[PDB]
Amino acid sequence: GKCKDGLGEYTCTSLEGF
Amino acid sequence: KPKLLNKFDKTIKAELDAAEKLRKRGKIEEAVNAFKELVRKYPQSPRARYGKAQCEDDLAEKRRSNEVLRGAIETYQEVASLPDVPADLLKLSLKRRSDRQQFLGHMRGSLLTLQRLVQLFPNDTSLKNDLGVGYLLIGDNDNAKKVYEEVLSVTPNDGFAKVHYGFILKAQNKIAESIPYLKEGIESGDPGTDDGRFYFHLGDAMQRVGNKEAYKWYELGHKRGHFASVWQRSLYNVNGLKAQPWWTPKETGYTELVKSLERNWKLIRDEGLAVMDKAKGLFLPEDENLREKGDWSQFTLWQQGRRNENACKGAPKTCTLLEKFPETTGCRRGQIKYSIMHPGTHVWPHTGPTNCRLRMHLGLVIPKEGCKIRCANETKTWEEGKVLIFDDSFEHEVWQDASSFRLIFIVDVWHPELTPQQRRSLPAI
Ligand SMILES: O=C(O)c1cc(C(=O)O)c(F)cn1
Ligand SMILES: [Mn+2]
Repeated sequence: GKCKDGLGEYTCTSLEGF
Repeated sequence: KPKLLNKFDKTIKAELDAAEKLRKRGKIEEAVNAFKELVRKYPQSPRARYGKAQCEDDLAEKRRSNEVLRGAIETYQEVASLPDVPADLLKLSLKRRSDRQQFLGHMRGSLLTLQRLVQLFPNDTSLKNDLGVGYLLIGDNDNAKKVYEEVLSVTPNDGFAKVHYGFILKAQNKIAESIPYLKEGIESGDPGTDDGRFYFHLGDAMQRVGNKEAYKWYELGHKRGHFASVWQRSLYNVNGLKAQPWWTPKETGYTELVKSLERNWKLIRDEGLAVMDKAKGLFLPEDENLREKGDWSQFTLWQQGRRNENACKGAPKTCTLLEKFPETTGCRRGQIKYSIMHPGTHVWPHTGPTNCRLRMHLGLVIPKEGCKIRCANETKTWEEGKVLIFDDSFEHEVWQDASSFRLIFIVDVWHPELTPQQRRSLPAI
């Protein structure tokens, strides 16, 4: 799931380390 | 207090302490080759293996290397498989493995490590709390919910489990129910409860049910640093960006984009209507629980700076037109989409996730009356062929009390004060 109009997901970004 | 040496490792404590001293003093290259020698001489030593892993972990930080860190992650697992691993060392090694797996984005691998941890220490409350987060990070709110129900069946006042449980409830639209859990858990003060998410959602929960103390909590969130202001409650922010709810084209600097949208508005409309008319599945219902009532669907051409090629087949001229404007097609924290709303619709007051975008609304089909959008303290209406611009990180709210359908075009742009490097580097949202 993605945060499009709101902040529904536990986290809105997909981290990739360094 | 940590008991990291089994009986065998105590027989070589001097060699292990020498190697670790090198690491604590920053001689990583020297420490790497010391623990390598120990792992070679003592293949069955848990402490030598953990030192190797910690040195790889340190070396990954120094070089900023994901590949090096992937090697550390495997060595941390080797520690857990060796003979007679002390419990404290087993927990440390697998916890760090899962943490580093999360750092890399290996959320599924972290979840597996977390399931093994909780299986090895059934009584460690914090490991279950972390297991729940592991589920949340893969979008599995059903398993996450069970974990936190288990936890506070054992430990009813664990503040961490309370806010996470209330967050899950609110996501499932258990608005009234989620309030006590979110509320109590913040007042607890436990580690991990001072999180903007929980301030954000508690206030929103209270707002939806008419509980007029919601803004008391927003101001609190502001005091804790989570919100730029009580009105602008986005959580993924770049500090210092000009903050105002409504913008003019001139203020954004994107005047050629605004002109292209308005000058070509009938073409944009007709392609959007043509997609509606084919009545395939391209217009998707809004699915973020933002509707009190009514019908609201969206047809997306771009998201996270990625062009939806199939969508653009249905609006090919509109997509060709927009390619001239990287300020929107490359806005990896926004979308480009049509939005249709029908009569009897009310969208709850809400905020977007980030302050790094502005939203342009182009009117395409606007009934003469009944359609309103409020942002902050100002309520405006759309006009066909005209662009409105607002910062959706401010609280905003929409009504559709007209007699027929309303269609707009939504074009997100980078906030104008973001530098080229920031626009290339910010994580997509
Ligand atoms: O662009 C936005 O953030 C937005 C747009 C609408 C709409 O009217 O389509 C809405 F109801 C809520 N938010
Ligand atoms: Mn919105």
